Amino acid sequence: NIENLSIHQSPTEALDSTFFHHVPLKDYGNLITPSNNTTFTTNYEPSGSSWGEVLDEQNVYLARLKHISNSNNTWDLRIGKGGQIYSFIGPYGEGVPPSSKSHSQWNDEVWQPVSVSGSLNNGDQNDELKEGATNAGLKYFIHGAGTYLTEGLDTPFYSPLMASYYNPTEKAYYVTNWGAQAHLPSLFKSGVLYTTKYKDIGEGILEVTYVIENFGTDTLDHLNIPWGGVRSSSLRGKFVSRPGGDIEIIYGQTGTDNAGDLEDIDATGGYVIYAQDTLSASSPALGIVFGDKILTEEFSDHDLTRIYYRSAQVGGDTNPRDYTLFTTIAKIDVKPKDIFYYRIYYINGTREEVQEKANKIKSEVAYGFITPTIENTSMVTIKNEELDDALNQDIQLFTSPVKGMVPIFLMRNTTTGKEYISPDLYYDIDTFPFSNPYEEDSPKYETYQNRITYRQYNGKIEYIRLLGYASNEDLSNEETQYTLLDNLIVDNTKVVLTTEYLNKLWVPLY
Amino acid sequence: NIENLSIHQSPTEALDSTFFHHVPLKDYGNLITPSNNTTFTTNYEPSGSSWGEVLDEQNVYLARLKHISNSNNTWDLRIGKGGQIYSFIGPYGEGVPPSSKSHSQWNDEVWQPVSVSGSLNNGDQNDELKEGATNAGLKYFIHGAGTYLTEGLDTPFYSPLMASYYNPTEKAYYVTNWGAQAHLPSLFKSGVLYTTKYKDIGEGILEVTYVIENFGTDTLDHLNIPWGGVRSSSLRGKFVSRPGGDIEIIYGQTGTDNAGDLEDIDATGGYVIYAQDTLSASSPALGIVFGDKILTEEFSDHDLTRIYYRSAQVGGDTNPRDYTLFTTIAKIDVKPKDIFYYRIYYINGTREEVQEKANKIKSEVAYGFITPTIENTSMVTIKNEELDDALNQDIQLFTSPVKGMVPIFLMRNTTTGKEYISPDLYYDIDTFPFSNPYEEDSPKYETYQNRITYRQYNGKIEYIRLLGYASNEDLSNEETQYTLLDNLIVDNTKVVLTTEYLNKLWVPLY
Repeated sequence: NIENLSIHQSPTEALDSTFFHHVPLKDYGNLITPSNNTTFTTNYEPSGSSWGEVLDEQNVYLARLKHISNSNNTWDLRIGKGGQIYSFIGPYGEGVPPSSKSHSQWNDEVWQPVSVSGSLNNGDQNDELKEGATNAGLKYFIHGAGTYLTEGLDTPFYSPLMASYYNPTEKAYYVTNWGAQAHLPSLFKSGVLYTTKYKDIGEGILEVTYVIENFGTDTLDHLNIPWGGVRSSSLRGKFVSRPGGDIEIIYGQTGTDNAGDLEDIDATGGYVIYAQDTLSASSPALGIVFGDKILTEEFSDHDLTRIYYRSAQVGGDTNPRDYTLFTTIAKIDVKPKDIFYYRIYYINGTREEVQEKANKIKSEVAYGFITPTIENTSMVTIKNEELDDALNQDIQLFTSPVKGMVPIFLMRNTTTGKEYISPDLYYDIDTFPFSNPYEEDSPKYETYQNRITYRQYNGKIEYIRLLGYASNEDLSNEETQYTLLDNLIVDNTKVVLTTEYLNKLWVPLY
Repeated sequence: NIENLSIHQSPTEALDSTFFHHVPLKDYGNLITPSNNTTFTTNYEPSGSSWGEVLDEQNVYLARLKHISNSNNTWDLRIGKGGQIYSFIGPYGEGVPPSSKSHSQWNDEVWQPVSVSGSLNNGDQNDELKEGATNAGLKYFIHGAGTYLTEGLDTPFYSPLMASYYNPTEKAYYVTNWGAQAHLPSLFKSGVLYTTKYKDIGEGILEVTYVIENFGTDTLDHLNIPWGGVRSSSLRGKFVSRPGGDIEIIYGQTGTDNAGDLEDIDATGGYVIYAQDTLSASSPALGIVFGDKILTEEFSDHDLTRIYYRSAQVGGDTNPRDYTLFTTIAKIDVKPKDIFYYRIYYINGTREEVQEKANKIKSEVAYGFITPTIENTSMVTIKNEELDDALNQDIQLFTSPVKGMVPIFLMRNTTTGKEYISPDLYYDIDTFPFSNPYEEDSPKYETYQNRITYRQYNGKIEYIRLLGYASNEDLSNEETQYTLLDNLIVDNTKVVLTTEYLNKLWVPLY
């Protein structure tokens, strides 16, 4: 019952079943009629949609999940290498924007979790800076999808897929990706794993559970869960729900002195609908359901202050960006070792169909914190032989993020061919002095003295997979002895514990 | 206001009135304290007690606190250079053992806090080591009082006094000392400040708060709070309290297959009593009150597993050691940046007076963790002129250990006379490679490879005082901007930031 995990089981094989035991599972009883026809594949099956001119779908495609139904409620979902929704075809056609900017390649206007550390983010524009300087790297946005471009980077660093699993009985695809600081070269590490569950629950409804796992040392306090939006030319009409289940046209459009619509979710009916136009209840539509409850009492230990939505067509009707942004935002603390989740729904149908399904399902949204127990967590064995006998035994790792345990990753130096395992995602990663963009007289000047940037995106190191978690404490009991992983290492070039991880990690003793 | 702190204000002056704001001030619901019955002095006033034959009380004396009362409740407390109680005279005469062993000079059988890192401590004797090897330095015990001797060291390194303060309205003497690894030459740094408050609360009761401030990188998980005990020839009768308030003679004596009495504190009534004999309720006595509550649920985040006492006469009635050990032991984690305290009481009177007073006061014992806030913390100015203009401005430091802030120490090279300030207590300290005492095939061999010992006791450097704390983060607001201390240094021989402290310490910018 401790299965072997081969280190070269690629996450793309979608076999990592035990790595998702901690994702909440929703039982609908007889509320929803399940799907009788769902396909899933990782074979390359491109959308045929129109994209920004430099883009090639082979660079982003990961998987395709399709709900095969009637003409109104069929939907066709394509997941990218960052675990993001980069293409989503419904009765209105392609609903994901084209990614018209050459430097933003399916990493911004795509459906994805995003998280911000407000204490560290700096959104200063370039006219706050000294002459000739730029604001590169100052912002702290960890994108689920991946990075913007930078010099020498021709396509994005998509958030590396670290594990994945397709459950054919459940009709659910699970992905875990290491989220990427989007603004390159970043001043900051990412200590966020994004786990997302995509499930065909029937009736044209897609159930998506966004999990944000903070294994780093920063506090995230601004969550886009999700960030995304729609292709404006496919879905030009914008509607918000109201308490009681009616819908109202909304008009928010970004421009001078206008950031669009913004309201707390308890001012809504739990959802928005984008439709081909605003003229007909039969117009093809996409609904996004985020619920209508802000449970400030229950989450007061995490300072949940509000949950709100934004909606805005970006610019005018001919903007080549062809993007209407939408986001659900949670203002809540996700501290180191916290794991937050939020379950939302995407619905495909006519506007009338979507409104009825959204009124029915919005009560089923939930969010909260996940704390897996050891007793409910599987283990896997990593074979010493596959690590070139770098240990004096095989080792066992947990496959759920029990509070405080430390993820262990398989990485490869692409120039030397050396493969190794480490908790340290930044071991041997290129860093460089940061060019302080501020004048000496700026209040912000001292913040950016003696800083470095991290170049983990530059291809020298490839991130292969998550192998499991090592306990941060001695779990010795009457059944099993534990010892420090340090005591087992024969070849510290293959099992790499850098200074901050010395004498901290425990595994069963053979 | 931000007062000046002269770098020539010796801690021995007992004037450091703002360095103790973080010590819990106990407010009593029923106890009434007198205000005309306490003396304090740092004038050399020796005890006249009999000590080990090589000892000179001038080498240990720091200060004297005396409670003026009747013949039963008068007590006379002498604090040593390490902040320890080295002499404690009551109705039974001298209560502290003589320190009969030449290598243990008021550093063991004295009342003191002691802390152990179980992760690092190794108590192996020479029998476990290779032929010619020694176990010197393998143990990890940070004594409040000071070090044992070693070849080349004629009197101890007493834990350097960093700050002290007598408040004549409160009748309380506060010391802060830098605890010493007692087993020399040590493999380990000390990252512990011990702050102890000695407060006369009247009628023979002395209130003592032991504060353990972990500013290092180890985890302490075995705390003697206190370690100490009594002079057996003065206090030969040993009693433990029981739930309900009665007392019982105990018999624990060290010897073959016997380490004395050991019980969880909730098996007691909250105290022990040592008395001149066991024959009469009028016998002169010393009570030590440690409480009877083990709050495992409340402290579950700190892994409080047990609190227990030990008591043992060391050897037979004619042992020249003339020592009955006593200690309260807390098994709890004090992690890096934690500050733990435990308040206990010493009571001087007849046995029956001590029992009555202890039954009443045992409910006032408490322990916990301290997290000082900026709002409750004072600041001081260190004058650039006093540092030979080594900076380009005067600097301000905090006088409480707000979590994460870095203490700054004044130190002196005894060869050159040069004084300097640094957070690095081991700057310029002589180190020597550690001879691995284990055979190559021992499971402990790798642990002791590539190790050094620290000779901070060798007289090269003298530790003068704690000047305050620098913030570990930028505290800039609308009024005062903060800068890196690095930016202010003109003479890096007088203000010393070594590699691990570069670009980390923030102070107000002038």
